[PDB]
Amino acid sequence: SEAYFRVESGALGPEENFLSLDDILMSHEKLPVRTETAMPRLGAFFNAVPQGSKLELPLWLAKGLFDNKRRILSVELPKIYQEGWRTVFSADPNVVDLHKMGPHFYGFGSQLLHFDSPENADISQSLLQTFIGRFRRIMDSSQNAYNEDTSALVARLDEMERGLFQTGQKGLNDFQCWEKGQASQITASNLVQN
Amino acid sequence: MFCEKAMELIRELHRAPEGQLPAFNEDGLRQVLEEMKALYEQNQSDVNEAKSGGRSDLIPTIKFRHCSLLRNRRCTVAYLYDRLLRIRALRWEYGSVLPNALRFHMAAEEMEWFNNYKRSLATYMRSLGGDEGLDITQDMKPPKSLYIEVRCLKDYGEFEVDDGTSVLLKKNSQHFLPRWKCEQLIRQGVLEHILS
Amino acid sequence: MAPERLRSRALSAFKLRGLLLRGEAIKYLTEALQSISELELEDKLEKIINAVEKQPLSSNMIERSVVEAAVQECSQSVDETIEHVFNIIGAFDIPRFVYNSERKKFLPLLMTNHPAPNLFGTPRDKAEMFRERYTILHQRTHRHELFTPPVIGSHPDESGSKFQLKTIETLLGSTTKIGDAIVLGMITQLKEGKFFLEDPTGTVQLDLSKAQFHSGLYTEACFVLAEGWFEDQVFHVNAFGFPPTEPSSTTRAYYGNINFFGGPSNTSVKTSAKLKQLEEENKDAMFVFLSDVWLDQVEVLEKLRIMFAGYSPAPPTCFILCGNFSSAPYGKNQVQALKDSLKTLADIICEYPDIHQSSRFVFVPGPEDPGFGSILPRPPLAESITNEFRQRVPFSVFTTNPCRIQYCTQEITVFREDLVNKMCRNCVRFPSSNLAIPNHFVKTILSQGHLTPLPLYVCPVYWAYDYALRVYPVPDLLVIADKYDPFTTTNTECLCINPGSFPRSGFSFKVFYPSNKTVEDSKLQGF
Amino acid sequence: LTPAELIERLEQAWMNEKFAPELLESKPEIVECVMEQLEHMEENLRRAKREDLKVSIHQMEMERIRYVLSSYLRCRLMKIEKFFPHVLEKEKTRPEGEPSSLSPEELAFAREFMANTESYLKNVALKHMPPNLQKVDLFRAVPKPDLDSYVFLRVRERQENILVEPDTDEQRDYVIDLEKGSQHLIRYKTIAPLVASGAVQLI
Amino acid sequence: VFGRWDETKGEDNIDFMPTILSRFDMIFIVKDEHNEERDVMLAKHVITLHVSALTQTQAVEGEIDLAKLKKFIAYCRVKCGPRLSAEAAEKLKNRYIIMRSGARQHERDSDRRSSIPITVRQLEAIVRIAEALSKMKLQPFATEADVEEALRLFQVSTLDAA
Amino acid sequence: MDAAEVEFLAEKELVTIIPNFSLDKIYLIGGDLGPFNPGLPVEVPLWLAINLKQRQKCRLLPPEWMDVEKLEKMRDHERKEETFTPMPSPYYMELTKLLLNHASDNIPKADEIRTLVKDMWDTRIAKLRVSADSFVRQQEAHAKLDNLTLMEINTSGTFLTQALNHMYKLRTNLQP
Repeated sequence: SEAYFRVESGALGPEENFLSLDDILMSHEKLPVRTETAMPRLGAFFNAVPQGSKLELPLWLAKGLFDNKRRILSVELPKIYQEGWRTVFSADPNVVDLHKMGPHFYGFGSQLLHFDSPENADISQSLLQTFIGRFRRIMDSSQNAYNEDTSALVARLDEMERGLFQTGQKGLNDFQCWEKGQASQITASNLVQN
Repeated sequence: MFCEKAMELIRELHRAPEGQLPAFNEDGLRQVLEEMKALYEQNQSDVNEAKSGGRSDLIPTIKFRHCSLLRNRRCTVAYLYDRLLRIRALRWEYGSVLPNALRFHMAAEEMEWFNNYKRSLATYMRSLGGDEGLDITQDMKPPKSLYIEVRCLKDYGEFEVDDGTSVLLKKNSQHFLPRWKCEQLIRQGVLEHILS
Repeated sequence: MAPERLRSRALSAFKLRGLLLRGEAIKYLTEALQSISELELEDKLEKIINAVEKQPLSSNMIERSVVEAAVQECSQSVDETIEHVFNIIGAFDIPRFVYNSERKKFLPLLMTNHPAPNLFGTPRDKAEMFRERYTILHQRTHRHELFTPPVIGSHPDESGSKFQLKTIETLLGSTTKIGDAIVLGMITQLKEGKFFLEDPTGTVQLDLSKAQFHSGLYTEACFVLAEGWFEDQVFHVNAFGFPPTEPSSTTRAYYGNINFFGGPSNTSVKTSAKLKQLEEENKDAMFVFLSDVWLDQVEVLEKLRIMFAGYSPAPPTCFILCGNFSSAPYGKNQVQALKDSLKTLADIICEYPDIHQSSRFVFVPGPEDPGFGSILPRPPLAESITNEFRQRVPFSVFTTNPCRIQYCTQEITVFREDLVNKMCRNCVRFPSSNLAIPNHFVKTILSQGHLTPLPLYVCPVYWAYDYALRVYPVPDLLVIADKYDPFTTTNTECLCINPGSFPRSGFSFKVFYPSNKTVEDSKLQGF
Repeated sequence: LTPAELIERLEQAWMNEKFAPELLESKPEIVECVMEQLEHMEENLRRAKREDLKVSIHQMEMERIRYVLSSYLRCRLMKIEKFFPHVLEKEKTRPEGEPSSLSPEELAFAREFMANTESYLKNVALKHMPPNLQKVDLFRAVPKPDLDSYVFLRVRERQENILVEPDTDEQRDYVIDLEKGSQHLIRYKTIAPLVASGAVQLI
Repeated sequence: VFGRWDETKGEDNIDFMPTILSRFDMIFIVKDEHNEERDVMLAKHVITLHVSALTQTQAVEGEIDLAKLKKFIAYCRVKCGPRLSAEAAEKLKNRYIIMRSGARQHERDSDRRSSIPITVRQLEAIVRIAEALSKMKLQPFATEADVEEALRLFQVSTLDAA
Repeated sequence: MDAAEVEFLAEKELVTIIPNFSLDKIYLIGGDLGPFNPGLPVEVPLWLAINLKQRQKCRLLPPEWMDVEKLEKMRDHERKEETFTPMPSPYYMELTKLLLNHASDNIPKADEIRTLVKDMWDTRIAKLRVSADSFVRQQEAHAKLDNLTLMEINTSGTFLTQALNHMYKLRTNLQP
């Protein structure tokens, strides 16, 4: 009942959760942009940063600086969300490696939609269809890998999918422990290790 | 680049998803606060220059540093809050008096928060019944048998079971006792329930 | 009411608060609270349980003694106890803390895996002495104006220059013949005229012929911030000085309320409400400091007679006997000479009630005293030479040199293992002369932050207990009672005094008022 | 309200609170009456002899009732601790007539929890931060309960014209009827008044 | 080259080329030291070792069985790849430069090339040893402690060179 | 909700025992029971029945639905139909485990009963898997699961509900 649970990710929603460690780590990942105005003193980090300069900076910073008329900067999509990689996902979602390409693939992609890109519709449909394609294999592997090494199953899953995988594993193990009668015993908590 | 030091705190907490509480990162918190101080001082100088001097091109840099300050605040608050979540879980997982090796991981203010939380929870539990409250920390699992057989793991002292009666919790001795009496000691690892 | 009902509610209160009572403990509680009415019982129990939680409990199971102590905390000595306002702490009693570099904080000896100090030190301890001295000075220096640029600082901010410290391992190679570099390290000679600089990373020879010294007593084994350049396997100094000092307020601002000084309190004495309100009423305390107290010759007993005559008005809170009690340390004669003269001193001070019942007579032996020699921290002399004094003057102590006095709201260090002339006679280039000598000496001792800033063969120390000779965080009063002339001075809001060689110095004892934060520059030739 | 029916309503509240994403409206009558039954039965059983079989049977039944009550209250306390700014704002803004989501005891606990948390955050970091950054509103820091969660339910009273809303497009919305005894998997926000009124039982 | 090390011979004890010798991270030159208490303890150890062959192969405290250590090595190898921390790298850099200067001056004082060269591969060897020490602990980063232990092990090989 | 809690609710179901002890009617809070007469059947909740069996104080009878022919008919009907068929108890799996683990001596043909209940469980879990896959593939917003039992739902429902929450947010992320 009263176990520890972190703040849940809100990255698929309209805005991410303020206190979510997953959302913070997701928003740290870098996004390509172009500066639409010059920025004095900023050449110390990248003298001024000149106008029209290409940069890759964190998503949190890009969301802070961005506006719908692109005064400070304008945003480019990462290549995995552009039309080339969308087609690879459309081919077969089950063979791609969203741990390499993420590890927060869906959360980062959902947060890109707030930059008013012309291909927001294509991005949204791509994310939804990637999830639909990968659902059955996530379900089967999570609910039927029992008491074995799950690293091969978990390797190519993004963090959202890995969360779902652990949920399925929890259900499987709970029912199996009940069936074997191990759910009856009263046990010392996980803090008993020290 | 700014806000990189803020990520170390977040990564430290994220890479322990099991819920264990690491040592409080006093110096990391200090460093991010000093980074915020430097950001704020630079922004004060730049905004004074932009307003009094009428220099307009500094405005993007003002917004840059303000956004960085907001990020550092978010990371600090999230770190402290998740540590509070773990500390809050400890009361239910283990008990009231945390082990000393774990208390050294906690900050003094974290211990103050935990003491306030313990006092408030005790008040709430005390206010439930007609008198003597209801200890909702007990009965964490559905009841099966009224009595259970338990085995002493530690050399505890004596443990009262009725008004005038007690059991000596010497290691490897086995006692057949009420579940509601033994639950907390089993939870804390003093006793082992030995039927399955 | 029924005693079973009282037991039930006491157990319920502790159990809701998450605590288990031993059988004897609940028996004590359920007979101690029989006077309590139903209108107040829960308030009483909550008061008791909070008092219990104040202690450092190791288990959820509560013993009889803890409940007893909680009820005492609820009923007696709740406001104060009389003995907190003054206490005397030997050098071997001081607790040990280790500076963790990767946490950047001091941890207790109980928390680290470090071994416990012993007199017969290991080879590791001898290294750890000087490594730890370096460590304290290093961490202190990096938090002064020599701190980070910062890495956020930009150029328009941080338009002015700032020092950046280097270790000896960094200056070899492509760093050769750079224009300006500053290194923290110990100054020492391999041979006469062959000066070198040493830190935990390495050692390098010094060309200090052109060095601009920053006006201090730079001895062997002092730690310095040498500024220059490296070339031809030599570090060529431009400037040469001590690392900067730190006040104890800044030290506490960084490291919290930790009790570096000693005593039973978990925090420092000046950071707790009990002491903070006791100091309002402790207005009239006063201490006396006295060295070269050669009571083995009865001339000094005549001096003690006129001291008691002079300062019977306003009795002193304590006297400080700064060792070297032997004017005639020839051999076995001195032992019974000291025993007889201490008997005589006890007999004379028995003549009053007030000084006898108030003043603490505390003794701190030095080199010219029986027992252990000039090996620091100096242990107390033999108990057979103290018992007769103690049995008829209970307000007295025989303890180490150096020694630490905690007042209700001040902290004092007493030390007399003589080194002023030692500082003067082995300066690297030269000492700094005239009436400035004591000021340069206290600058040296404060910047070095250790009562012995000089080599071991010049001033031996037990290796594992070298931490006890530390002057960090800075005390409020620093009494260095050398055979040298008496003096008074101050630096970084620390008072520093030598009561001096009283027989030579025209009978110039000194007397200190801690509540007033002041001292009298007395001269008792006129008594 | 028969004692058997009281324990049945306790179980209904237990499961509904388990599966609902938000904190449901309080059942103070249920909690008070169940505690009264437990205290009364303790009084009955302390006045009976040892080795009696019916005493043990009653004690076992009491253990079961105590377990459900403790678990229900634990779940509610978890929800309160998770969403403490939002339940407090809801209680402060509550009009006259709808039931509270907090008992007085739960409300006192929630106020104490919020004060303690804000004090800790201020003391540790937010008094040290620059002056305009020192105030975080926890109403925005803490996430809200997610009402679009999918829940299983069993329906106890027949309902008609319940609107399913698959996605953004209103054209794809369509109505359904919930027959008594049927079981459904549906978004919570579409059924929340039914859960409040007891027309459906979350499972 | 002469069976025993024959300590007067020095560099003539080695017929290996500098090319092959530079490819070895560590070169433990092992000498059989004749010390009386060492020999007594060693003989008692060997005799007990031969005696204990019939003792049913009972478990032992404070060590890992070979079958378990094999699996543990495989697990750490497949799971953990560490890196050097920045300050650790600085320590390693400075110590490497010092060791290189020492090796150069030793060869100059001898007026002859040593059979064991001290090269950039030996720098990377120290790096690899530190990473292996961290991989034993499954730590993503190698600390100054790991670098110090790696340098301690490598300075046996540098003793073997100089 | 845990499987142990599902078992806790299954434990409230009524079963018939034959006491070997005499006891008058007992007035439990959840409804009165008894009187207990030696050698005669009396209906009691499953937790009490299991406790009395463990304490050797009664003989448990199988429920009316624990018969091999009836269970074979139900199993074949389940295997033939596409939807979940009505089950003989709302907690049949939990009932089977408890009764057969504690009272196989009393219940004849317990091996056949356990195997048939296992067959029904496997068929219905396969049907539930098909339902989940169809929901996600066809992008449903609602499903009808009339004859599923609580244990059967609880085995997969947490995973399924989390997946559907993510799917809903993914298909509504363009709403503003």
